[PDB]
Amino acid sequence: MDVNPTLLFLKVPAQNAISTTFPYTGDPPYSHGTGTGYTMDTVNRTHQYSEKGRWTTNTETGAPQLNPIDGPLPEDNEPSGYAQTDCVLEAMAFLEESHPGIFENSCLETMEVVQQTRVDKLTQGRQTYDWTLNRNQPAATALANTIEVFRSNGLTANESGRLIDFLKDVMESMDKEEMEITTHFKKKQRLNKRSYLIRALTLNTMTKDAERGKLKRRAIATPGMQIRGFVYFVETLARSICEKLEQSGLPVGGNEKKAKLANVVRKMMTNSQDTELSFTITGDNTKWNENQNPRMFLAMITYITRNQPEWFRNVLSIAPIMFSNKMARLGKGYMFESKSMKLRTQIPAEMLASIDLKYFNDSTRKKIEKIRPLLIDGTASLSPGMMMGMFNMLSTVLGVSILNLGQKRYTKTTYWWDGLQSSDDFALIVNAPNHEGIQAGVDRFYRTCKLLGINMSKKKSYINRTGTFEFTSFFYRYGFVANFSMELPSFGVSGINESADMSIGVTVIKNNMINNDLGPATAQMALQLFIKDYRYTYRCHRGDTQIQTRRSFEIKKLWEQTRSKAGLLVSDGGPNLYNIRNLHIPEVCLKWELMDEDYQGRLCNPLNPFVSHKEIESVNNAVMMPAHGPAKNMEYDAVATTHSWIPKRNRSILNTSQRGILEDEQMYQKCCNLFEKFFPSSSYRRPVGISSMVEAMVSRARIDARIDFESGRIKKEEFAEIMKICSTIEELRRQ
Amino acid sequence: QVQLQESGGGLVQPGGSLRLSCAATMSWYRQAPGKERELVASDYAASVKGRFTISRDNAKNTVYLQMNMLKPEDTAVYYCYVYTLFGQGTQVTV
Amino acid sequence: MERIKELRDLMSQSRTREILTKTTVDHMAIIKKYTSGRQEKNPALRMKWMMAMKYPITADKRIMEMIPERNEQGQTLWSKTNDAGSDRVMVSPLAVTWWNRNGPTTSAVHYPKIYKTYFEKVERLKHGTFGPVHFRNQVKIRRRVDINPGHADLSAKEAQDVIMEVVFPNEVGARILTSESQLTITKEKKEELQDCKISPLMVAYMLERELVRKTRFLPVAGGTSSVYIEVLHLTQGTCWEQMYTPGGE
Amino acid sequence: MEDFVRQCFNPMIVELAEKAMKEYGEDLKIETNKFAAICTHLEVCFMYSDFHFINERGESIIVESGDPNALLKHRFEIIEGRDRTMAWTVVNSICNTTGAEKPKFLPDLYDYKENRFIEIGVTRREVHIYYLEKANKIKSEKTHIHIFSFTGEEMATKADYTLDEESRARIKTRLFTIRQEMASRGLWDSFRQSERGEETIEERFEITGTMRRLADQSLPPNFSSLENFRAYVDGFEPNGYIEGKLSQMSKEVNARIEPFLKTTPRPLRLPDGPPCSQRSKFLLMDALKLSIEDPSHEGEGIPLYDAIKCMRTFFGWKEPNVVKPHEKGINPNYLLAWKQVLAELQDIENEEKIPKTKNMKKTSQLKWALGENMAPEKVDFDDCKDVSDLKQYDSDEPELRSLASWIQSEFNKACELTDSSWIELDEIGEDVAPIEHIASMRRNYFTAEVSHCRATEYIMKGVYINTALLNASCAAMDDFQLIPMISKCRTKEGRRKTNLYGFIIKGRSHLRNDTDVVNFVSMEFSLTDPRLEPHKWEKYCVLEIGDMLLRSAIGQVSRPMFLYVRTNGTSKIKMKWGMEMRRCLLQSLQQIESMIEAESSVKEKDMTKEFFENKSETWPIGESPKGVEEGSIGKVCRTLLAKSVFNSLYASPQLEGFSAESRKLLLIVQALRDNLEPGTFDLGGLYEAIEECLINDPWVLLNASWFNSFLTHALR
RNA sequence: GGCCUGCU
RNA sequence: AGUAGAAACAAGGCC
Repeated sequence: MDVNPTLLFLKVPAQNAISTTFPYTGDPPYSHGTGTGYTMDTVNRTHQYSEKGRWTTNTETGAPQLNPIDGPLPEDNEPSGYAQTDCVLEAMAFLEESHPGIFENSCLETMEVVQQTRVDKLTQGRQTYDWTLNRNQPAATALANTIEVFRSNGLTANESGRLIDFLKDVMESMDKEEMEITTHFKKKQRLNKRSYLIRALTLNTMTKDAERGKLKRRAIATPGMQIRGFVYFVETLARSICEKLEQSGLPVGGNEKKAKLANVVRKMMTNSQDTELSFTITGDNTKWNENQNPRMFLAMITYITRNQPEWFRNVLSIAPIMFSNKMARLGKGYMFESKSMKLRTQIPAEMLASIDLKYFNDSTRKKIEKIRPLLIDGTASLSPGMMMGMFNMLSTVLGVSILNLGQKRYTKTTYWWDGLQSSDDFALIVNAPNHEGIQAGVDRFYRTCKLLGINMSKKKSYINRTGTFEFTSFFYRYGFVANFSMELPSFGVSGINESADMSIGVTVIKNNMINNDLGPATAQMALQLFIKDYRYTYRCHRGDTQIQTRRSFEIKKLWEQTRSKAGLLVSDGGPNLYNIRNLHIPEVCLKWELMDEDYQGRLCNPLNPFVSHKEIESVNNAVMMPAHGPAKNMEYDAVATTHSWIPKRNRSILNTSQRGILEDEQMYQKCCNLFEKFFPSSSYRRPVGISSMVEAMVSRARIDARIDFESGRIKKEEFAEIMKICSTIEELRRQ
Repeated sequence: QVQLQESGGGLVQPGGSLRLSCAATMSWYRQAPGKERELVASDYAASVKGRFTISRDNAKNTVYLQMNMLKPEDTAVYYCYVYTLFGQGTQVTV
Repeated sequence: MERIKELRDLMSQSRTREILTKTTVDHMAIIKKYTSGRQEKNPALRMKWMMAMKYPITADKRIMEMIPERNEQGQTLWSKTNDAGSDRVMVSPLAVTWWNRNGPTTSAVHYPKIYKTYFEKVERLKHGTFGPVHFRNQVKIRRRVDINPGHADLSAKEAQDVIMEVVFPNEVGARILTSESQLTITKEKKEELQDCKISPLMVAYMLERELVRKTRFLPVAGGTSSVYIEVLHLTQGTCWEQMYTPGGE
Repeated sequence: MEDFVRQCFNPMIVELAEKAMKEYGEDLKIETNKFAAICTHLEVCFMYSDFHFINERGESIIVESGDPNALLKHRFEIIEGRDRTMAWTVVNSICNTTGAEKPKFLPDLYDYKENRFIEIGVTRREVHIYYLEKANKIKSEKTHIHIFSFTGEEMATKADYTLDEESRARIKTRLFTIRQEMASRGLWDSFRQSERGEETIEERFEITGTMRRLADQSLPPNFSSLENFRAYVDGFEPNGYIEGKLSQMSKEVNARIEPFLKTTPRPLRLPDGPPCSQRSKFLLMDALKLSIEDPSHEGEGIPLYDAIKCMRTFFGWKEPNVVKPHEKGINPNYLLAWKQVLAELQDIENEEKIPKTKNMKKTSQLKWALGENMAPEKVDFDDCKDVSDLKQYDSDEPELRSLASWIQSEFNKACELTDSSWIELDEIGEDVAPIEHIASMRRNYFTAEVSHCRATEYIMKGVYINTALLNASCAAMDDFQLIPMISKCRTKEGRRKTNLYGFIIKGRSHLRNDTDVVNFVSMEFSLTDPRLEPHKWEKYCVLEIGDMLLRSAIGQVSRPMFLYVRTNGTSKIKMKWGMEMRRCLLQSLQQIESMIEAESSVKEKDMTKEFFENKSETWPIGESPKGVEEGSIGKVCRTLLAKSVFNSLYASPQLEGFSAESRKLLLIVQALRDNLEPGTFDLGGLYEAIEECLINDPWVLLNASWFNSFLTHALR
């Protein structure tokens, strides 16, 4: 007899055992080298899906741009980006009519937010493409570098501390004859108008790793800092709009998505009488981002912001204006090998414009030949369409408009449709009195989608009777069925620290028990395995064992020293008291009454040199990138113990010409620590104002010395010493 | 910052001459009984043109006023000024 | 005394003097987050990879003057080589366990008073009474429920001023809290935590967690109470219901 | 008017007033009288505060110039002259230290004698109105208020004047100096009334310059300016434009539904080529175990001593010789490496105490076997351009290979029971709730079912091997290291036992990226002759190292005993994911527990015990030539565990792609079997998407064969 | 041969 | 050789 697990589906329905079809117990695919090939392929594919448009050359950037809008209507089922302006404007108008007051309200709240938003909001972001160094750097670092360059060039309106003023300075920089940047190898280099325009309109391309569910790798993009404020405002407007649309599912979580899917299916099927047939289409959109033209987003926003202050319209329109002229950096480059001479070489992507094509294979040779005409200063113009879901929410708005355009008031026919859209994925429930009606409805829905630059993937889509469908790895079969294979990768040690890892693991087990219908015995097994892996990872074994490690000696002496050994934490080699009933309690508090007072005091000592807290945002928040989803943050319950240390940093900056960044880091951190000691609320509430550091610090020294004498340790001798030391630092700052 | 010392006032006959000095724009003003303080000369009132001549030595910070063809109408307390700082005032009686 | 003294020492050197002079208060946050350290994409892989090194964690410089450089057999506990972009020094994990067996001891009696939420959870569970398990299909319907069982009927911003006035009374600014509920909360949490020396930031964070109301969407069947939702994993399942009554009731 | 503040006032005050001007964001060129008025207010604040000191008594000491001493206390300490944030900082600090009441508006000074605030304001109008005006602005105030006015008069409540009168003569002399100096200037046409409390501003975000031209190039094809396009949009109204283009659009743009029937789906085509080879990092079906029967636990013990003791338990060693060559390497190197390992093992046996971890010598043998100094040296392009052989890295579709029957048998025997327990679980909090007791009983049942399973043994082998390899790579980056493959089990009798499959030599492991490869050489004992399925051992070199005698009724077999030696490699990501193989247990048993719960939701009672003991119900878990064979729930547990283990062992992008694109077709087939009239828009596209994932991986090809068999058995 | 780094 | 698979590893750089 030959064993075959798949035959199990002959008795258990597919959805009731779908977890077996998710090989999420092995290493996910990773990219190894350059992503330049993928970037070039994506650029060429985006440009050839809109080949029948019209070509122009921008007078500012001098780059060739392709406009397919209002182009010839498609005559085949292949992907097409020839969106029609009038059709999309009409779709938005019908969306407004079905939801009166949506645009005006959303614009009002967006106007409030834009005129009260601060610059620091831009620091709350992941890697961004700093143009000062032409590389990806943390959002805060890139923002600081750009602000420094602007201030050095004379653009100091951002000193007002307002994001709108920062954007005003950004736009004013576009009209400058010559800017100056700094490079280390420090050298001051001058950038002319066109070079700075291209550096501000460019995107950095990388390869996406840890992407499960496809054989081929893809490319993703990261924009600069000049354009992120406009993107933030536009996405704020789009989120405020989608929050008023029940057909959208992008700005919500997973459980809300499931609830809305259940509600829509029940509404569609229940209202349908015996005569009407119902069919569900589990649709995926092929080349979703490559076929969405930024000009159409400009049209949608300018229709949304009608009868609004002109400044609001301008600030919200700046973003799509820059995306329509966006450029993409090709990537890291290409690495060649010569086996005859036994050597390797790494050529940067910027040489692709001039480098001969003898080194490249046929596929890459043709890709380079096709993309060369669009190469301007080492970057390729990508006007026709978006690169990687930067305007997720606006795309969801367009999809929701398409979904609502079939409310049976615009169809003008017996058939009708509804459903749920989340960018690149949708479920469409279509009802009609007969199979011919369903066919006509789906055909018209597809045709209308093709008029908006949205394509339906026929290969990854199928239609059945309502009651069974899929949506973003959520399988609905007369009710959503748990999978538990999507969350399997999150059952190990997170990698934050000991206490954080313990709390995160127990909380993940608890949550997957609540949401993903994890069984009790399975949860107990998960707890046991997690504890085993945790002890084997942090070298913290039970203590009563003879497992020799680098940490087994101190742990054993602590074990023999303690009297009530049941109170020792698993991190210190103690027994595990966790169970299904204790999954919502931190380890420290669960073992508090069992700890010896000496060990308890040594553990939770504020003066410990290991605990370090930076800001209110990073107290008990851990960023865990979930499998098959975007990066997410979790609140984990933990007590600040000596085990809450933060791990070592990379330390490879020491071998790079960018070595002075570490000295600047140290000096900035010293100044920030001094300010915090002067202003204790610096971390919890970020200080605001327009004065400089030393003014506030010296003046508060004055006052605090005064009052702490009026009652406290200070003495006249010390108070006068502080006053004249303040005068000394004053005259020092003078010179 | 500046202190002003006047000299050379006193009693003179109609048609006579008198020379004021001030040790420190700089100028001379006068105030007659029951009248407002009027400008005389700075370094010229229409009343004193061609009759009174002012001069300034910057080396010694001194502003001389030469008054010729004096009349009863020129009877006043004369004050030196510096740009505003004032001297104590010196009587001129014609 | 000290604080202004390292201030003067910083201003002595030209670079830090320039940083202090030209940098305005508003930019405080930016430069504080200014770092070359990228946020890790795969934390688990490197935590499993770094812990195999010697000196894998980081600690303040003060550790060099509280913990000896080596233990009884000579296993090194800390190194004097500083981190990449900080004055902290890289140290071995043993320096943690050492601190828990011979490090300085204090009076942790006030931690229960600080971490009110967690200890209240423990007390509620310790006095709970279980019941029979009933096996029947559960119709889990998704609903919006409040998870925090100690929220004082305050929002984030609404309680943020209360938290500042409780911890940072001088940086409150214009705000003087009007609602009398906030008055009593301030009085109680002021007299209760009058000398607690854990940290201002952690105290503020835990006060925010305790007082601020927070809500999330979850699949529930029955219950719906704040105390009954924290144990939702233990009382409700796919085909079984476990009757439970927390210690509070 | 600004010429006055150019002339008279000192710098300090003028820049203080200029920063106060910047504070609230209004411009100085439009209205300057406010600047002069508030700078005079600030000046009176200074001149009133300074020159006034106190000593330990009350009765302020007044000195025209502060002498060098600790006695420099200031009688009145200023509030204004600071930012709003700091003004409120001082207010709150004074309130919290003085125990006084917090005012709602900005004071100007604080004093000790009377322990309270002073709000100085000198207005153009007479005092006896401005005083009570600001008084009714401030609610129930105990802070004393004192104001002057240009005429020279002073006033205050309580008839209180807080310090010397010569200072106030100073104030009013300053005041009339101001007055009869504007007399020379002439400003009272507006000085009395120049500020009326104007607060208004319009936000301006103007597109101009280059950024405007970009806006003119981001419009539809037939538009010339953003102004015109916005006007058109504002004037646009729906007039049935979607219908017109829908009618005009070609009818070939359709989404016709192709019915999906029993005869529609065709079997997935498998690639053809040379048979598929073995890819695992260790032997799974052909492993052999040398044991000692020690009482130590899994992690307890020292590796090298245990390995040597286990190997000494076997007698019959022969001089090794080549049996099956690598066919691409230098087998004599493998032979010499094996003999070197034996020699150095003896060398450890001789000395005093077995080292916890041993380093081996870097001979040419393992230099070749571990691929040392073979990475091409990195150079610059400008120095290597004329080399004809210089080209890209080989980037093409992997070699095509057809499925072989060995993977099927390997999976078959990976789901079979064993004579040992390969899982020793940790401790948990004592169960207190009845649901916890049910969970514990279920868990005990599953552990009894799966512990005696080859899948669990493979899990432990992989976890231990990858953990040791990762730790050695991170610790001994430079020097080659010896690691014996160890796994500890427990017999039926209950006696604990150790097992030594072989050895692993780890090489240079300077791993920077998650994809960087660490090469090692693995040696494993076995009895399976490699002359029967050679195509499965394409990358192995197999020697003959001894003879084994296992008790059998046919005299005694005296079988040969071979050594499978190969060069393999891994990476940080692969090591990390292989050291988390225990979650296969989770996956499998979660699936089984979901089955049990779903069935128990029907009958209102827990159904675990009868499922595991009666074994009445069975699921299709394989096909025999007679037909489909069904097994008890325990066999399903073992089968799913083996499937998860093989997923973790043979993981690859092919597996992910095939899994997704075959789950799609499985859902379609399930819809067909449920009588839900399934339909497809392009089924050929889906088939081509599935078939492109099957290239050379044995596991994915076996999964595809299983899928074809399931289709054949289904659709009936 | 000596020393530096391992997400920069 | 080996790992791996649309491009890489099989140490890097600095003296």
